[PDB]
Amino acid sequence: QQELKQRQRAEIYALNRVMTELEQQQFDEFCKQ
Amino acid sequence: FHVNKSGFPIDSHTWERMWLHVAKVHPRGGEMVGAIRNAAFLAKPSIPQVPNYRLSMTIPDWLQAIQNYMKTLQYNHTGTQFFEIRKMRPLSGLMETAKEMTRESLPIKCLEAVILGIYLTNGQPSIERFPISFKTYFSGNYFHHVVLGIYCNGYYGSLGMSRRAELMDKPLTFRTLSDLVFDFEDSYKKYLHTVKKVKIGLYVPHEPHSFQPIEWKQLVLNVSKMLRADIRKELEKYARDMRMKILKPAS
Repeated sequence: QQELKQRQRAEIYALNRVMTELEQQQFDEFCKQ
Repeated sequence: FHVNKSGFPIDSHTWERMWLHVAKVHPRGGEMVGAIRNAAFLAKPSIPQVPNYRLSMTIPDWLQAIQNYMKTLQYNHTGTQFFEIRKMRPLSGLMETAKEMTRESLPIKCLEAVILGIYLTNGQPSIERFPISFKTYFSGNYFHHVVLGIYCNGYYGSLGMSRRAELMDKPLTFRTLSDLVFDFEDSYKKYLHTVKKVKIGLYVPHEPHSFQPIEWKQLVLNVSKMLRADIRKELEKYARDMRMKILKPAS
């Protein structure tokens, strides 16, 4: 179903943004240590 | 980590697993997952248009469009790889998966990006494509990464996708295969990775045989055990054979 695909895609991209910011933050904190 | 084998829409088993992995990884996991799942007002992400070569384009501008499309898909930081890539599958089967990536338009990791890059450059005979694989060591673990080396008008470059901006696309300004590889080695240094193995494949044919796969490992160098002049000697010999000789695949 197309509507489910679109819903999943929207959540995937919200989640990817969150995980990308997390990886950037963790990278910076590791450089500080 | 997790690889989607259920197609699209992603099935409950794969979907729930995805959310459980990120809730664990993320420090505020449960509230993070809860804020996204069944959130009523999520943004609908744009669908980037698939790039296409026209005579009005320089090939650097075309390659940049291809790389920008991949960057717009974004590097997949979710822990769940959305497109299964069987490395030894025939190219024709891999190109159907590449096309599926353009239709579903989701984030991708390094190997998906290599397959996608082969697909988006198949039309153009002045581009030669060949995988470049790295096995690296950091903090007691091994890591595997691959990019798509490209050869055009005497210069070397690359397309790809990585967590790190210095470990994917390289412009077409490398005079030798060695300069390109050494640039990746120097870029890995910035992240405290030592390169254990560099693996160079064969040219990916623009018109493959019916069951022809990608050759991933035509040349394998244990670079951490070699002095740089020996690495350069082996790379330039091999790159010279690529540019002339028809080599027999080693896999």
